[PDB]
Amino acid sequence: GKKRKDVVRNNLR
Amino acid sequence: MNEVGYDDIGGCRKQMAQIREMVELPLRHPQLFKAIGIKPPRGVLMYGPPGTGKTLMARAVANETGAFFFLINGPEVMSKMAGESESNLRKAFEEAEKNAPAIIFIDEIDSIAPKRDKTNGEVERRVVSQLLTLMDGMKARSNVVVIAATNRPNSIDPALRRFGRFDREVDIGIPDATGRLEVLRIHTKNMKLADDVDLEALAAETHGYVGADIASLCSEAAMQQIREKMDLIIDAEVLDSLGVTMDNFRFALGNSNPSALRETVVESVNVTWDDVGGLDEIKEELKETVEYPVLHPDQYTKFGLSPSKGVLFYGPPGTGKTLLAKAVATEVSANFISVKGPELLSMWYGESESNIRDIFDKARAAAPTVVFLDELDSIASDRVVNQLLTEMDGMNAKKNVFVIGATNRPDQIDPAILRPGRLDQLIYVPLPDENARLSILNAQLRKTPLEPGLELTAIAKATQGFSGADLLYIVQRAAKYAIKDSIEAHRQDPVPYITKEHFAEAMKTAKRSVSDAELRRYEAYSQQMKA
Amino acid sequence: MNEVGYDDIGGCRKQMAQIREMVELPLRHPQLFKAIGIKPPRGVLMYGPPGTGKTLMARAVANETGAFFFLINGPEVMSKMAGESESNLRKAFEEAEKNAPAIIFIDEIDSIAPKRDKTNGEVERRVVSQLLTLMDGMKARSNVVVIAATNRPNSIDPALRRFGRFDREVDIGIPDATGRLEVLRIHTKNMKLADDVDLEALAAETHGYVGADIASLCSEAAMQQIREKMDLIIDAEVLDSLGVTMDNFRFALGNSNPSALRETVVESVNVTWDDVGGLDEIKEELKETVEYPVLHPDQYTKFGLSPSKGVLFYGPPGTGKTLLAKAVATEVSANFISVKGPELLSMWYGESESNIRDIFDKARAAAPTVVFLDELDSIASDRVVNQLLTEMDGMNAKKNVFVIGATNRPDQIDPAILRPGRLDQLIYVPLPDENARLSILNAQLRKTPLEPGLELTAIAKATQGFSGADLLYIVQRAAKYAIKDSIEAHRQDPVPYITKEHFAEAMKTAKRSVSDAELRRYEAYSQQMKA
Ligand SMILES: Nc1ncnc2c1ncn2[C@@H]1O[C@H](COP(=O)(O)OP(=O)(O)OP(=O)(O)O)[C@@H](O)[C@H]1O
Ligand SMILES: Nc1ncnc2c1ncn2[C@@H]1O[C@H](COP(=O)(O)OP(=O)(O)O)[C@@H](O)[C@H]1O
Ligand SMILES: Nc1ncnc2c1ncn2[C@@H]1O[C@H](COP(=O)(O)OP(=O)(O)O)[C@@H](O)[C@H]1O
Ligand SMILES: Nc1ncnc2c1ncn2[C@@H]1O[C@H](COP(=O)(O)OP(=O)(O)O)[C@@H](O)[C@H]1O
Repeated sequence: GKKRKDVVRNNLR
Repeated sequence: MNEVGYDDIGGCRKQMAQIREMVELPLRHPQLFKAIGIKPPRGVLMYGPPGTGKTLMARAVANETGAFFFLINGPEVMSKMAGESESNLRKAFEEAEKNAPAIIFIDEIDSIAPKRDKTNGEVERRVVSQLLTLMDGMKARSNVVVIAATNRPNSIDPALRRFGRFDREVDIGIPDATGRLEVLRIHTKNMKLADDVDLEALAAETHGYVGADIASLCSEAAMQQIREKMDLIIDAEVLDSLGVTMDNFRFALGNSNPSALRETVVESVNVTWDDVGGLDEIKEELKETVEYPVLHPDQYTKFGLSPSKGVLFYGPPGTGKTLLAKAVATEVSANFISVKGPELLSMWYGESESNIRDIFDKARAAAPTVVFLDELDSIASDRVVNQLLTEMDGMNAKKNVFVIGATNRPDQIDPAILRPGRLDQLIYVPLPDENARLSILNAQLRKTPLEPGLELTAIAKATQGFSGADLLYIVQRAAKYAIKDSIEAHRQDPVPYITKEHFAEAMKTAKRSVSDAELRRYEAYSQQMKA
Repeated sequence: MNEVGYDDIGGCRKQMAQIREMVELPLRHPQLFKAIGIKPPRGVLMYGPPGTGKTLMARAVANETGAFFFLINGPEVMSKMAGESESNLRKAFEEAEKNAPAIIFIDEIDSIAPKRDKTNGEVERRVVSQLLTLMDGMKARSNVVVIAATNRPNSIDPALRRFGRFDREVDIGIPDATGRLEVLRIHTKNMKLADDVDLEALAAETHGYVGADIASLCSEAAMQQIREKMDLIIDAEVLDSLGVTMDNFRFALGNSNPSALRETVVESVNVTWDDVGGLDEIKEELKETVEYPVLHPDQYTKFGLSPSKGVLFYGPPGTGKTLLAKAVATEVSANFISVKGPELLSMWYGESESNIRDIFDKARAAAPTVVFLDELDSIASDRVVNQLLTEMDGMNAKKNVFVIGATNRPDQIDPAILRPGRLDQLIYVPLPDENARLSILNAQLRKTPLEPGLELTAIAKATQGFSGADLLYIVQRAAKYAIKDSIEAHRQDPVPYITKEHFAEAMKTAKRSVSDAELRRYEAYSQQMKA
C-alpha cells in the first residue's frame, strides 16, 4: 500500500 | 504518531514536487543518471520564513521514501569543542555512507556556517571546512543526499552554494488562499467540527498565516469551545454535543498574532487589468515594455533585442500605481515582492535582519518575479543607492526579473538611475477619468448595499481633477454617516441602502488631496520632459 | 510553610482562574481533550514585574492540585553547566513522567534562553534544544505541564512561543486598590493590630506597590512598633501590649519606596467622563469612534468601515489630554498604559531598559488595552519614528488595541505618522470655557475642605485664558495661604476651612500661563485644517 507498508486498512495506512 | 506522507502537507505543490524529484530520482533510480553519464546532485538547500513546515516536509519525504534518515540538529552539535563536533559530523557522514540509500538532514545550518564578516571565529571556519571536505568526498556510487534548512538564506557562507555543494535552492514562501484552505483541512481532520463553518471565509481573511500559526489558531478555537462548554459542568451528552463553531474561529482570529509579515518575503498576487480605471495607452506601453517580450522571445532574438528590465513611475500620490504593479505581476503568473520605506531605511541604518542583497537573491531564486520599491526617493543614502545601482546592472539576460519604483519627485532622486542599463523607462500617472472614478466607486461598493441604480453621475461630474484617494475618503465618510444614522434609528436595519445626503455631506466636508499648484507643476514638468 | 491554598493569593483572580483552568483540565480531566481529539496544551508562560507573587501562585496552584511539584531555578542550572545541565533536566522530566501528575516550574527562563541577537550566548542553545525536544516528546496521556517566569516577556527567543512550546501567555500587573487591600488582609493575619487600622485608606493611597513591597511595608511597620515599645523592654506584660498603629504604617510609607512604577507596566484605571466637563461633542465623536465598534462590532464589520485607531490630540499644555484617554480606557474596561517622552528619549539614546517593541508586545498580550504616547513631538529621532511606524503597521486592526498620541506641536510631527491606516485622526483640545472651568473647580474642590459661599460667576469670569493647570495652581496657592494662617494662629484648629480671602488673593495674584499669541496661532491652524 503506502508508507512502504505491505484491520488491514489501518495496517496499510 | 511520527510518520507523515505527502498527504500531510498542503499549499506547496511546486516545492513538494521539486523535492520529490530531486530527492527520489538520485535514490530510487540512480541507474538513469549514470546512463546519461552525470554525477547525480547531492546538496539541496530548502529555506523559508520560520514555522513554514521545512522540518515537517523533510521528515515527510524521508519517511515516505523509506530511506535511511540520519538527522543532525544545529545548535546541539554546534555547542561543543571542535574535536567533539567534528567527531559527531564525521560519524554522521560515515553512518549515512555505510547504510545506503541515506539522507542527511542538517537542520539549522545557519548556526553551523554563518557569514565570516561578522562571525569569524576559528571554530566556525574549521567546521565549515570539514563540512565542505566531507561533502566533496562523498562517492558518486553512494546514494547520499544532504538536506539543509535555514531561515535566512543569505546569512550563510557563500562557499556552500558552489557546485558540488548545496547548489539547488528551494524557497518556501507563505501559503496562498488555496494553501491556507488545504492546511486548515489537514489540521481539522479530527475535530468534532460543527456543521456551520466558513473555511473558505477563514482562508480569505487569514493573510500571512504560516502553517504553524494556522495550527495554533485551530488549537485556540478548540480551547475556546471547551471553555464555553465548561460552564455546563462527565455526561456523554456534553461529550457528543461538543463541537467547534465559526464564532470560535473568529474569536481565535481576533486573538492571534501572525508574524510572517514582519520581514520582507515573497507573496503572490491576483490583481487584474480591469481592476484599473482605464488609461489603456499606458497599459499597452507597459505591456510592450514588460510582458510582450516574455510571450515573444523568438521575435526579439530574431530581430535582436533584450527586455528593458526596469520602469519608474511618477505622478500624484495615491493614483493606483501599486494596483498597476500588482496587476502586471499577476498577468505573468509571477510572485511579487515589495519594499516600503522602513523596510529599506532600516537596512540603510543597518539595524535590520534582511539586506538589499537578501531581497535581490530571493527575487532571483523565485524568478520570474517583480520587485517594487515604494518611495524610492526616501533613500536619495549613498550606500543603498550604490548597492541598487550594482544590483540593477547585474541583470540577467532572460530571467524575466523586473523592478518597478514609485516616486513623485524624480528630480531629487540621483540621476544615475536614468541611464542606459537602468530605469531609463519613465511613466507618468495622468489624472483619473470620470468613467474611471465611477468604476472605482462601483468596485469599492461591490459588497455595500446602496440605492438600486444609485445616481453617482452627479458626484462623478462634481469630482473633476480629484485624486483617487478622494473617492475612497468620500466613500468612507458616507459609510460612517450611514452607520451613525442606522445606530441613531435603532437606539431611538430599516435603511440598508444610502441616499444622496451622505455623499453630499461628505463632499461638503471632503477636500482635494492634490493641490492645484502642485498638480499644475507636475503637469508642466511632464509636458516639458515630453517635449 | 508550603501547601498554601488559593487563600494566599489576592488581587489576581483572573490570572489565577486562567492558570487553574489551563492546568487542572489537562491533568484532572484529560478525557475531554481526547474526546474532541487534540493534544492538550503544556506551554504556559506567566511573566510580570519582580516580586509579584509568580512563584507563590505557581506553588499554590501546584499544591491545590496535589500534583508532584518540581522546581528548576536559573542560577542553579547556570552555576554548574558542564554535563550536569542536560542530565538534571532529563532526570527532572523522567521523575515527573513517572509520578504523573506533575508540574515543572522554571525560573528566570531568560537566563537559560535569552532573546537572540548579536549578543547571543552559545551554552544556552543546547539546553534550550534539549528542553524543546523533551517537551515535544512528552506523551499526550502523561499529565505533565511546564511553567516559566521571566521579568521581561520580550527577552527570550520567540521560538518558545511557537506551537508545541510555551505559547499560552499570562501577564501579571500591579494589583489595584482591591488587590492591595486583599494582599494587606492576607498578610495582616497574625499581628496584634491595634483598633486604629485604616486598611482601606492604605490600599487607596498605596499606588504602584507590588506584593513584595507590601510585605516589606508590614515588616517595617512591625519594626517601628517594636522600636517604640523597646523603652519598657522578657515580661509577658510588655509582649501583650505589642500592637501596630496607623502611625506606624504612615512611618513605613514615608520610609519605604516602590520598585515597579518606573518601568512601563499595565495598570487599571477608573476615570469617568463625569470627571471632565465640557467638549460634549468631542466626547460623542470619540465614543462613536472607539466604543461603538467595541459595543457593536457585528454592525461595524457588516458595514465595512475599517476602524482608524490612530487618534491624536493637539493643543495648549494642561488642557486635559490624559483624563480623556483614561476615561476612554475605562469605558472599554481595558488596561491603560502610558509611555512618557523621557522614555522615548532614553530609547533614542539606546540606554533604556525597554523598547517600544516590548511595550507594544505587552499591549497585545494584555489586550484589550489603550496605549498613550505622551510628548510625542519631544523626539524632534528618525530611527525611533521608523520603529514606531513599523510596529504600528505590524498591528492588525482586528485586535482590540488602541493608540493615542499627545503633542502640542503638530507642525513638527512627521508626515509618515499621518498616513491612512495609522495615527491619522486629529483632534484639537482648546481651553475649557466658563462652564468647564467652574465644573473643574467644583469637582477638584470636593477633596478640599472649602468654606460654603463660593462665587460661581466671580471665579469663572476672571479665569479666562487659564487652563486646568493654572486653576490647580491657584487652588494650591490659596490652600498654602490657608495653611500659613492656620499654623500662625496655632503658634500664636479654629480654622479647618478656607475663607474667600485666600482665593481672592490667589486669583488677584494669578497669571496667564498660556499667552494670547500661541492661542491665536492654534486657532488659526485649526481653521486652516478645517478649511
Ligand atoms: N502544510 C504545513 N505547512 C507548514 N506547517 C505545517 C503544515 N502542516 C502542519 N504544520 C505545522 O506547522 C509546523 C511545521 O513544522 P515546524 O514547526 O517544525 O516548522 P519549521 O519552522 O520549519 O521547523 P524548524 O525551524 O524547527 O526546523 C508544525 O507545527 C506542523 O505541525
Ligand atoms: N483605478 C484607480 N484609479 C485611481 N486611483 C486608484 C485606482 N485604484 C486604486 N486607486 C487608489 O490608489 C491607491 C494605490 O496607490 P498608493 O499605493 O496609495 O500610491 P502611493 O504609493 O503613491 O501612496 C489605492 O489604494 C486607491 O486608493
Ligand atoms: N497575592 C500576592 N501577590 C504578590 N505577592 C504576594 C501575594 N501574596 C503574598 N505575596 C508575597 O509577596 C512576595 C512575592 O515574592 P514571590 O512570591 O517570591 O514572587 P517573586 O518570585 O516574583 O519574587 C512573597 O513574600 C509572597 O509571599
Ligand atoms: N475637561 C477638562 N479639561 C481640562 N482640564 C481638566 C478637565 N477636567 C479636569 N481637568 C483638570 O486638568 C488637569 C489636566 O492635567 P493633565 O491631564 O495631566 O493635563 P495634560 O494632559 O494637558 O498635560 C486634570 O488633572 C484636572 O485636574
